[PDB]
Amino acid sequence: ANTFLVKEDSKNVTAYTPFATPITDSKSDLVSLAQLDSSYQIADQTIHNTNLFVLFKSRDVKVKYESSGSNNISFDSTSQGEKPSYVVEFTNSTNIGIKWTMVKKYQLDVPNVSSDMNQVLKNLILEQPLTKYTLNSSLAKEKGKTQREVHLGSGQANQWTSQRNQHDLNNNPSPNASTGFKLTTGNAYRKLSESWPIYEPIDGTKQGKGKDSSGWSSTEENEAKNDAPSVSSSGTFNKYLNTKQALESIGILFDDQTPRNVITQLYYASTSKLAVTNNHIVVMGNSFLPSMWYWVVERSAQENASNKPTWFANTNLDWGEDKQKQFVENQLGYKETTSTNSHNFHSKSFTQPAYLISGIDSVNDQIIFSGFKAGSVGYDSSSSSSSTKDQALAWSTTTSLDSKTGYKDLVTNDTGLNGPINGSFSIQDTFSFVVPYSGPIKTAYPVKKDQKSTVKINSLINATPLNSYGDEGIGVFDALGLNYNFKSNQERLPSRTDQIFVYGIVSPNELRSAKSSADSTGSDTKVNWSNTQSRYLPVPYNYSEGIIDASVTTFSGLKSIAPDGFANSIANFSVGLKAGIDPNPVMSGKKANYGAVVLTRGGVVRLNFNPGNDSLLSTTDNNIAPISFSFTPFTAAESAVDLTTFKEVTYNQESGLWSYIFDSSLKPSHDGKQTPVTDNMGFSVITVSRTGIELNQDQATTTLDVAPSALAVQSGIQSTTQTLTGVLPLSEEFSAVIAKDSDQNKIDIYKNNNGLFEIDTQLSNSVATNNGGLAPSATENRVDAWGKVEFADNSVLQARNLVDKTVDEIINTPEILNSFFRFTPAFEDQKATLVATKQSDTSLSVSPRIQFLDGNFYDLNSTIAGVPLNIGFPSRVFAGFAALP
Ligand SMILES: [K+]
Repeated sequence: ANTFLVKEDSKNVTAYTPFATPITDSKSDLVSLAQLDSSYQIADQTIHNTNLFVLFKSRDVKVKYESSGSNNISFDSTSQGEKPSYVVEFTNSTNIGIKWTMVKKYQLDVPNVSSDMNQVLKNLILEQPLTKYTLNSSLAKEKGKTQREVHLGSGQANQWTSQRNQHDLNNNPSPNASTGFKLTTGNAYRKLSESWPIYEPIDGTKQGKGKDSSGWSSTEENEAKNDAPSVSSSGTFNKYLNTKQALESIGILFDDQTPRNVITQLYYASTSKLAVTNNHIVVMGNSFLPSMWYWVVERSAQENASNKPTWFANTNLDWGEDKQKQFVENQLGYKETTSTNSHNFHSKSFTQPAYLISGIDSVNDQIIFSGFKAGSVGYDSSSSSSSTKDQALAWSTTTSLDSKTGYKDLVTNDTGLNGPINGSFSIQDTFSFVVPYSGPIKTAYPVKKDQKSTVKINSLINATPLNSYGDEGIGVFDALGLNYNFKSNQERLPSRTDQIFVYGIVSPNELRSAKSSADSTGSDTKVNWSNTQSRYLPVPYNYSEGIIDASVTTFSGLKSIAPDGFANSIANFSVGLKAGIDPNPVMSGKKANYGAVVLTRGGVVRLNFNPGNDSLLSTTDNNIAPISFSFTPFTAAESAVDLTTFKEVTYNQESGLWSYIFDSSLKPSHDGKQTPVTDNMGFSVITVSRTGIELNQDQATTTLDVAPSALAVQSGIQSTTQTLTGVLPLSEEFSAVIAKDSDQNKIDIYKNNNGLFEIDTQLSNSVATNNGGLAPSATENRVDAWGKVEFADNSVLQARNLVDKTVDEIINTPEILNSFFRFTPAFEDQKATLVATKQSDTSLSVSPRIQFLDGNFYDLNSTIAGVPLNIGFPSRVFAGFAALP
C-alpha cells in the first residue's frame, strides 16, 4: 500500500515509505507476535490480499528417523527438540500506522511414512550437501564395473558379441560402458538417522569414504581432522576442505561442531519458501538441499492441527513425454518380482523422490514452482560375491547421433532407456562419447540374471542435478552440454537424467489431491500434476577451462573458472522463482498475461503460461522445443554475481520488471581452508525484463511458435563497501537503497539512464534531507526532490484581467491556476499541479501537488499507512477576484 516491508533481522520486519523512511512504531518482532520462542526466525514472508503470511523455523528443531514400527519420522521430544515450523497469517489492526496482529497459525508436521515408504527409507542414503567451496574433483567418484564385467564377469572379453543376446543386450556395442560409480571413496552418503561430516574430499576419486560411515568414523575422520582442522588451528588442507561455516550458512544445524542427522537437515531445509492462494498455503524447500516433501495447508485448518506434507515420490509430474518420465524412473533402481530386501523407489512403484526447488509463487489461485531434479539412482548394499557390491548404478542417457532433429524425436530417443550404452566411440577418424546408432539395439539394467534375488539394490539421493558422478569423459560432456550431432545443423544432444530442470503451474484441485495424499492412512495415495514439464539445462561450458576433444577430461581433472560464487563448474543451481502479471495490455476478450522468471548458473529462465486456462504455453509443432521454457545467457556482469548470496526477488506490476537482490553479508565467515572471508561487504541488484513477441497482442499473436523470453541485467545498482538494509524499487526510472556506510542508515537514489542505473548523488542528498520527518523537505530556493515552485506575484490577476472572474470560476478552470506558478523539475517529466481552496469571496489559496520518484503525486494531505506525511509544500493566497459575476 505505497509501503515497503523490510526484514531488518531474523525476527523484525519494519514498514518503509517511498521516501526510504520507516513508519514510526512499525518495527515488529514477528517471532514474539507469533507467540514463538527465541530459537525461531523468519524463513520467508509474502503479502496476500492485504495480510502478511510468515514462514518460521527453529534453530533448535531435532528430528528422529526410526526404521522399526510405524510413525518412523518424529520430532525428538527429549529437551528442546520438538520445535516445528509454522506459517502465521498477520493482519494490520490499525487505520493509522502498522499494528500487526496474529489471525491464524499453522503447524508444519513431519511426514507420515507408509509401510511401502519405510521399506525404501530404511536403506535410503543421501550425499553430503554441495557448498560454495565443493570442487569438481570433490564431486568426482570412482568409475564402476563395465557392462561386460556385470553380466559376463571375469573370464574373457571376445565372448560379448555371442553372449549379449542371453543377457537381453541385443546389438549393444558397449561392453566397456560404465555401470556407475563406487561408494567406497568420495563424498559421504549417510542414512536418515546418521550425520554428514564438515569435511569435503579435495579429490573424491581418492579421498572420502562414500557410504562407508564405519571407515569414516574408524580411520578416515582422524585423517581429515588433522589435515583440515577448524579455526580457533592452521592446517595443511592437502586432502580435505573444512566447510563447517559454509554449511552453517546454507542452513545446516549443529550440536557444537557436529551437524544434526540427515532427517533434521531435510526437515529444516524443507520449510524455506511459501506461496499463498485463496484456499491454500504451500511450503517448499530451498535450492541448497534436496527436499523430499512439501506442504499444502488448507487455510480453513482448525487451530492446533498438524498439517501433513506430501512426498515428491507420490507426486507424479508430466516430464513432457512419457519416455522422459520412463528415463528417470528406470534409473531410480531395479524393479523385479523377485527382490526380498531389495527395496528402492522404482521397486516400490514410487516416482522421482527429490528436487532442489528454485522457489514458489502464485498468480491467480495457481501455484508456480521450478527446480532441478536431484540425482537419484539405485545402489548395491549386499554384503559377503556381488559384482556391483558398494556401487551406485548410474549411466549416461544422452541421445544417439543418428536421432532425428526435432525436440520430441531428440527427447524420446531410446538411447540409455534401460541401462548403459554411452562411453567412447571412434567412427573412422571422428570421435564421440555418445553411440552413433539407435533386430534393435537393446539396453538392460546393470544386474545379471543369476544374482536376480541374491542382490540388494537400494536408493540414493545426490546433492546435485547429476545422476552419474563416474570419473569419465561422458560425465563432463553431459554436465556441460558438449554432446552435439555431426548433422547439417549441429544440434545439442540432450541427457534425460543429468541437469534435468523441472517447472509447472498447479491448480487448486491438484493441490487438493496433494493434501489428500499427505493425509492418506495405510497405503500410498498418488497425486498427478499435469501442467508441468522438464528440460535438459547444463551449466555453461565456458565456466570450465582446457577440455579435450578427439586422454579425456573427467570431473577429477576439470578446471573450474566459474565466476558465480561456486568452486565447481559441473553442477547446476537455480534461485528465486518469481511470478509476475504483465502490465502491457492484451487484445480485448483475452486474459491478462503472466509469466515467471528464475535465475540459474549462466542465465535467466523465463516460464510461459496461457492465461486463458492457466496451462503451460504450447505450439502445434512437436519439433519445436516446448515454448513454455526460454533460456537467455548472462554476459560477464551478471555471471560475476555470487548466486549463493541471493537475498530476495520482488516484482513491480507497474514496470513489469523483476529485481533480484544479492547481499554479500550472506557469504560464510570462513573458507574451505578455514581462512576468514573479506569480501562479505556490499550487495548487488539484477533487473529482469521480458523480451520477444508476447501472446494475445493482436490476431497474429493468438498463436505462438517462438517462446517469449527474458533478460537479466547487472544494471548498475551495487556496492562492495556498504551493508544493505533494503532496496526499494520506486519506479522503472528510480530505485532507493537504504544501506549503512557505518552503523547509521543512509539513502541512495539510483537513476535509470536508458537501461542502466547510476547513482544520482544530488537526488540522494535531496531525498535524505528529511529533518527526521517521513519525507524529503521542500526548500523555497532549491531544486530539491520536490523540484522548485515559484509563485506569480498578486499582480498576475490585473495583468491577465482575471479580476473580472470570480474565485469559483478560477477554481473550476485548471488551465488558469497553472499560470500562477513556474515549476522547475528535479528529474525529467516530473510533474506539478496546483490545488486551490476558496479563502473568502475575493480570494483563494493554492498549494502544489508534486510527483515523486515513484510516479505518484503528493500534497499537504498525503498519507502512507494512514499516517500524514506533512511534506511541507508552500501555499499562496491570491486576492482581488470579483465577489459576484
Ligand atoms: K524545492
